[PDB]
Amino acid sequence: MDVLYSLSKTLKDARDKIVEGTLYSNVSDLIQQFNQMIITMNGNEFQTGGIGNLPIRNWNFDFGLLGTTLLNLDANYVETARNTIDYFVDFVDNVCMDEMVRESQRNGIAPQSDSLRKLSGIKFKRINFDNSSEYIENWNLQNRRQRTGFTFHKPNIFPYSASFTLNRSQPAHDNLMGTMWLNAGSEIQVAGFDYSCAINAPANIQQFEHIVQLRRVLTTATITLLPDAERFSFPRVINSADGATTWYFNPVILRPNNVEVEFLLNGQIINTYQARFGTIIARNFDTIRLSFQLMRPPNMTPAVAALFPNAQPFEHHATVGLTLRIESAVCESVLADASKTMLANVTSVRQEYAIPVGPVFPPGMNWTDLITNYSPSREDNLQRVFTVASIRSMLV
Amino acid sequence: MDVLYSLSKTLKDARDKIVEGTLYSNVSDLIQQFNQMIITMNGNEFQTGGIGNLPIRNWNFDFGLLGTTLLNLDANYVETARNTIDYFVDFVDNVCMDEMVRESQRNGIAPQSDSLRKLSGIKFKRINFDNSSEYIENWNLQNRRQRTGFTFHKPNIFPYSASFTLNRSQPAHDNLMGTMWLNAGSEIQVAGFDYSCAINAPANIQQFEHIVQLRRVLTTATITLLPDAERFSFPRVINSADGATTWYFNPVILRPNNVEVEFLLNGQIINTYQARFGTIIARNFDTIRLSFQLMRPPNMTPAVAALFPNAQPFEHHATVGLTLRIESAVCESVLADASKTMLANVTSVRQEYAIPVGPVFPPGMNWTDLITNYSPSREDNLQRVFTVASIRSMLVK
Amino acid sequence: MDVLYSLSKTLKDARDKIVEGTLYSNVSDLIQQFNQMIITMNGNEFQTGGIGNLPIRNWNFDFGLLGTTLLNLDANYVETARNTIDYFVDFVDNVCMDEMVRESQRNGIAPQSDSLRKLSGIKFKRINFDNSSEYIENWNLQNRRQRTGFTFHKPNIFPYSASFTLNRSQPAHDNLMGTMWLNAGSEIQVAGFDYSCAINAPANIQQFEHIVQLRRVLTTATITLLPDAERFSFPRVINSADGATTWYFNPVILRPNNVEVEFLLNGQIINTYQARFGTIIARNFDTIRLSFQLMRPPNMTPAVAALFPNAQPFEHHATVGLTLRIESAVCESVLADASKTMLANVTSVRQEYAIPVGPVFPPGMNWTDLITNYSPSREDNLQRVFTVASIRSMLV
Amino acid sequence: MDVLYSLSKTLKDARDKIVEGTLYSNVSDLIQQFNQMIITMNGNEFQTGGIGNLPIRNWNFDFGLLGTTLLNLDANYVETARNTIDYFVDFVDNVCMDEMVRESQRNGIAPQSDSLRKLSGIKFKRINFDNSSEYIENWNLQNRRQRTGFTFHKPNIFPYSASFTLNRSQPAHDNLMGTMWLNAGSEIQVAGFDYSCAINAPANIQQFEHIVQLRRVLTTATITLLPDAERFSFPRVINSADGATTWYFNPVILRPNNVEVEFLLNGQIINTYQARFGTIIARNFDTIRLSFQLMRPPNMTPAVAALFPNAQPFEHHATVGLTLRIESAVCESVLADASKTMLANVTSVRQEYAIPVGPVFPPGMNWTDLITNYSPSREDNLQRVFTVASIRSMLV
Amino acid sequence: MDVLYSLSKTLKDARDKIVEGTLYSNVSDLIQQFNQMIITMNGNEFQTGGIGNLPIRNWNFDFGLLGTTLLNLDANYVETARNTIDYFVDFVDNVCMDEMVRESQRNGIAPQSDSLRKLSGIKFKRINFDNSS
Amino acid sequence: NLEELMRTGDYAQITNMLLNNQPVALVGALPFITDSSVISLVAKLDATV
Ligand SMILES: [Cl-]
Ligand SMILES: [Zn+2]
Ligand SMILES: [Zn+2]
Ligand SMILES: [Zn+2]
Ligand SMILES: [Zn+2]
Ligand SMILES: [Zn+2]
Ligand SMILES: [Zn+2]
Repeated sequence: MDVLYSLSKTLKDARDKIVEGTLYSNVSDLIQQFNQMIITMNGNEFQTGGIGNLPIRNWNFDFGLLGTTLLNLDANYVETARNTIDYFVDFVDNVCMDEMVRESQRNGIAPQSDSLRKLSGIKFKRINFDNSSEYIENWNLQNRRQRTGFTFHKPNIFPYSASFTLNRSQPAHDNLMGTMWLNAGSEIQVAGFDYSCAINAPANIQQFEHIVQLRRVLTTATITLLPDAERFSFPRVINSADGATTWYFNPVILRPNNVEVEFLLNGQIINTYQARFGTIIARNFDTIRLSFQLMRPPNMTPAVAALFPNAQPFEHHATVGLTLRIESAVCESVLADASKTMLANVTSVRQEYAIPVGPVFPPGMNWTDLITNYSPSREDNLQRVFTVASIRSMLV
Repeated sequence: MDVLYSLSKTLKDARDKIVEGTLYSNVSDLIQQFNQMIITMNGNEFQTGGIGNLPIRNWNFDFGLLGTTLLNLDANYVETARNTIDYFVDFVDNVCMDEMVRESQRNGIAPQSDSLRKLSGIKFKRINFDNSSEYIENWNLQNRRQRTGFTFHKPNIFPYSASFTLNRSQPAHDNLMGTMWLNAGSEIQVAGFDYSCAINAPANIQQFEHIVQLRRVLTTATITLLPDAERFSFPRVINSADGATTWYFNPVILRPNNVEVEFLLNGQIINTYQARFGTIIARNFDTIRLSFQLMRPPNMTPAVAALFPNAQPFEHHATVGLTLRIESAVCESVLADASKTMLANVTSVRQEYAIPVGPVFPPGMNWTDLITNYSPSREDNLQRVFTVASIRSMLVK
Repeated sequence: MDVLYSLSKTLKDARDKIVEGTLYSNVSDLIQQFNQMIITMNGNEFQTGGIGNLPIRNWNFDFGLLGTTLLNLDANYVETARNTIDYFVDFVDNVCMDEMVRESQRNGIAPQSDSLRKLSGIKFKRINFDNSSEYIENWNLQNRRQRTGFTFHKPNIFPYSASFTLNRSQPAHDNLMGTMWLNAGSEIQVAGFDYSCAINAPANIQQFEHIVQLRRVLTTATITLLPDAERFSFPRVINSADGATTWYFNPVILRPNNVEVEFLLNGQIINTYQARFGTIIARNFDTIRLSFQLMRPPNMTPAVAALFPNAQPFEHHATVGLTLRIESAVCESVLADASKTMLANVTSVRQEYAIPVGPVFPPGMNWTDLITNYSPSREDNLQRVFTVASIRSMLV
Repeated sequence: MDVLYSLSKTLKDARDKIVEGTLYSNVSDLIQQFNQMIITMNGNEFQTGGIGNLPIRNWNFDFGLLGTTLLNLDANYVETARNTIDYFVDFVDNVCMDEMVRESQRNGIAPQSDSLRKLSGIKFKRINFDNSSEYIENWNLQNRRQRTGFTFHKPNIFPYSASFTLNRSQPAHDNLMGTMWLNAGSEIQVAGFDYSCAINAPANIQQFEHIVQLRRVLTTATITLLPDAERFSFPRVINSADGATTWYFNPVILRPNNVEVEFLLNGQIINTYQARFGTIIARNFDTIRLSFQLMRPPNMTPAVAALFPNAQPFEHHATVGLTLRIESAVCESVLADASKTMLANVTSVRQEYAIPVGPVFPPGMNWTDLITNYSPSREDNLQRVFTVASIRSMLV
Repeated sequence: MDVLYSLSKTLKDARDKIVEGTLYSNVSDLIQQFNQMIITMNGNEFQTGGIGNLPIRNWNFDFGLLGTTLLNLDANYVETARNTIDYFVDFVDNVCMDEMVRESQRNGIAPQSDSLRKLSGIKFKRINFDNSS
Repeated sequence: NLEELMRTGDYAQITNMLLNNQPVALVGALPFITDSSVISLVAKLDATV
């Protein structure tokens, strides 16, 4: 992985820096690294595999070195360099694609393609140089048993789930007390609804609690908290738990009461925010507990008092909502996010070449199933393929 | 860690092998290692212990080398060696205690005490020699990220949980169907009870299922399975789920039917044992599924028929048990077990000096809390402190 | 076997002792042994696998010798040694796996795999050095016909058997006298029951006797005796002997009377323990004879007398228990036990690669069937596979 | 002892390392130590036996040295070494047996057999080399008067005792309040019973206490505590305290209330656990105090309310149990445990040769008597014989 | 114990025999033994412990040899000997008291106090002489 | 590597391989004899050096 990244970075630097008219002093070290790569790769035969519809490809290296004796680079130098750079870029891209479409259960972090396994030999260690990208840096740190993390903007940590829980219900679904929620990507919307508006509740308060257990620990997380869940703030016709019938939801939104958002690690309250909205910081957590209360307004104007009678029928159902958006975070493990393209690249490569379903990832690299069952083997394979995808993205 | 282990190993070898009358050829390499340690540590100041009641100890090293001109070790040589060894052993004990009482949320695998941080410098790496103990070997493998392995006799993998599930119930608690279990240490005792003895069941079969999710993967596990659960085979008065009332459990034990033990990894069947009792092998698993049936005996003697009427009241309640005991296993992560004293040593040192609760471990090193939420950071800190505890046990114990 | 063990122990010592910063004097002898192994193994072609799903693997040795350092080993030395150590460890693990999955009715103590058969040649005897492990020591002793010894904590010597014997019975199963026992692993739990509570028995004594024939001779055995058998102290519905009907058991536990444990060897009484509970020592035996008595209490309180009428019906049945636990022992033969992982390792290797059932061991390496019919051929094969399993455990 | 252990260790290393084909570099130091042992033992006459049925044996040492000019050991060298090794091993085994069967009251730590007393001379210290075993290490620490330590898996610290105490009793034994316990090895099962179910208790609570005094201080002890005593959870007929009559116990199990296990040293509370079950750690203690409560369920279902009437007769007797199991511990003194075999070895040697009962140990080496009256003299003699037994176990 | 007894015996013999006017032939062997004791004890630091209310005491030995070359002992000789003997007797009494108040369940025959354990070393074996009590 | 063999002075591996006819490649700047004789090839003199 280090050698593959070094090949990709050398080729990227060659493309960026070997430009007509540039002083050779601007590329001297780059040309030295490029010649080292040529020497190390020369005389070696490589094969990129026939997995799926990806064609079998054979690669030979018999290239000459680049000049090192000009004061400024000229057109001949650039063309000669480009002839080699195109071949090397094609080889690196094919190796990356071959590695991205393979998975293993016993050792998912080790190289899978024979090309990368060959490149992991000692004779290719010479190619290795600056490993500065976030993914390769994390790879090296994690190989060193060192604490390293990936920074995600809008991390895709919550598997998609639109569901509800009815703590009080009946076959006619006209006096319901419960919670509705959507946990999608980096977003949680929850809404506790009471059809009676806590008319017969102790102290006229109904308590709702929503626990979201994150599959990985998030650190230094910036989170926007808002006091309403617009997703559950309009009339709906919702299927029953068994799908036998459909019930009616007619929310009237009240301010949530006693809003306590706890961010917990190993069952211990790490962060707590009471009646706080806007930007909050969850420094280190693996669970989010949102507790809120529907409080019957002690005083109601005649229009308000008409919505909440003393008994049934209840045509207006009192709802209190919370919205929690994770804008940024840091995770020990790799995750899909709105900013990076690793998941998209891996899925695209797997789809384009009709890669069959393997024993690790779900079919089609579906992220909901992946993050729902984020097992250690899945984590290893996903980090491997994501690092390879970034390496390929340096060139393709 | 490897330097601290090497110090402890050198000191233990010195205590064991530097004895009166022994040939110098028996200790020549050991004497060279000891003198290398003396040279490396000489001229260095160390400080251990500023947390809890652990006293601040300052350590200086200015020791002469052991001689090499002898052919057989005599009394004076051994006494001087013993003096130096005693000082070094006290230093290593204090360093180990200081390291065992500290924890980090970020790099818990890294050294926490300043003495071990100092020992992590290049100049002390010369002290490093044979790393043959199981814990240090696993430490070195994990540093290179190779496949680690810890062998546990009766691994403590199940947090304590004595609970029950009622699949059929009602407020009089006189017609109940469900399961009660104890998962403790390396043992799972489960029992499915039916108060009606499956009189109205679909073909007189009542199916009971128990899923136990291990917090770490176990490999090469020897497991004893016994048909009966002696823990849930006597009269009991059991609190209701809400604690509002208490119900009565008067079990009569019938052998379980269609016993099926399933050992699964990542929700995939690895091992399956059907009607098999005694010793079984679970090669690789993280989940156990025990599915067993209460089958109404088609033919009953007059007493047995009197036990189970056609309708309520049900005075005798049919129960089918199962007992599972992990005798030995292999886990890539450290665990408390019946044979080792690493958890006991760490807890003892933490309690002795009144170490305040840290941000990593539960309040008091409670193992149920630790294994219930065995997080990667907790795993790193636990492995670090357990390795230090073993290093200390080489000398202090 | 000795050569394979020596390879594994040389590799283990290399991994443990060849560490950065160590004095070369700390490894001089180890380095000499390692270089001797390299010399002896170089130029030899080995093959492993080809049975079940164990892959066919070809091994070649073309390694150079480990060098020398004036004072201390450095990182370069450790990496160079570790490459060779890794290859050799892979080879040794594969050879051990190949040997563990094979068996032979004839000459089950001899090597079965081609790699181990080749390793038994004269040329490889150079590699042989210190044989200090318990299993290799016993292997060498057995090859010389010396007295072997394996120390087991909680030896797995009793095949599972939950059975009962009715010395007095009738189709209604309301007046029964007999014994019910469980012999599982290292535990015997016996219980003698009389429904009439020895009302008509001579002297109001009912004699119960249980005999357990160990399939191997146990020596230096520590045994725990406890008066009661908790496993048979609760009411239970038990199938009939032929399975036609079920009968009822309703124990009321009484102290066993005139307890006598006889540990016998070849029909001769070696140890006798009368009314002794707790820790006892059985120095040499192959048979356990537990003789106890239900003695009707001559004096009873009204509640006690209510349970034991002069005649039928008998609703509370007098049971006297006895629990025996072999905590540790010594056996001349290999057995499974709660402290070792040899049986687990062999079974795991056989299951992982789906080894078809052979002519020696029972399917699945089931210990109950194996110990029930522990033939000398089975003993030889099991000792071989267990020794190879320990050799592999040194490295894996 | 150190000389005897060194003889045994040299012989064991000779057996393990002097093997065909091994480099002389692997045994050079061992061969030097072996020749030193031959030189030291030559010309010395020893006599063992003469006690019980142990035969008197005379030992003469006139042996030649082993060669030192070989590069790899061959068959001739191995047989020449093995003759001497066999004679020396027989001598060491006989010396160990002679020492294991003798005991003294005043100076039981010192050697008892004339052979070991002769070996305790200065001239034999030349034989002394590596003392690495746990028991010899503790022996040397004790001789230096340093702190000693023995690790025990399931230490046999509790002498067998199945007893009960009745805090409320009548001649008819129908309204009984008390507690019954078994202490055995590393196990303590206790059960407090109230026949009236604490209906007349002040707060409907009955307090039960159990104090167990350990004869030695245990440190770094890992204990498993469980809330039920299966041993006392089934109906049984129990003799009276004087044996005059018998009473009936019909347990119905309720969870124990306000469980408090205290581990005390010299009457000071070292560890305390309230309502804590599972694995706990007792760092240093010599006494265990288990205090639990039977709380009458304030709310009862009709069946439960039927179990417990307001007044007599009391047919179902409320019971609350605790189970305590020491899985591992460290003790400064030697104890029998489940994993080791020194007690078994000493008892076996004493039994096989019909050693008459001495003035120190109880007849038959019975462990319950030994641990009940574990006096300092008995501790000295037991440490001596256990160290000798381990030394013998190295070879036999 | 034998070294402590020999210290006490040497001091008692010195107190009884080193008297003004006595012939040196009456004390020659005693003077040799006393000088041997001084040489052996010189330069050694001892501590009698603080068990109970027994005070912690530190003992340093730096004493010149008792003289030879007198036909009959004079007053100066007896005075110097008395000074040295007084210090040594105080040390021996304190060591005996420190040892008398200690005990061990096991190895109770061995010395308990640090002073007597130090005196049990090989280097002090030179002090040992007649054990007649 | 012939340079490493020269520097160490340990000829155990090379001697063992040459005695046992183990295929090997000696690497290093080496002078060579140019032989144009077919009879030399038939005599196999290249294997005697
Ligand atoms: Cl156990
Ligand atoms: Zn954005
Ligand atoms: Zn619904
Ligand atoms: Zn055990
Ligand atoms: Zn309930
Ligand atoms: Zn029958
Ligand atoms: Zn009584």
